[PDB]
Amino acid sequence: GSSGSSGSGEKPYECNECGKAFIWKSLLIVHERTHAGVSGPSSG
Ligand SMILES: [Zn+2]
Repeated sequence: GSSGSSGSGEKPYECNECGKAFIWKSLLIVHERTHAGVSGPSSG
């Protein structure tokens, strides 16, 4: 059972890459980009 009862998600927009949230569309656009080869292979 998940007795959490918490977690935001009342935004009309929500990134698809990560799943972030933004009350405005633009905010989501200028964000989605962040998922464009911003960093290299930080694992292995
Ligand atoms: Zn994102």
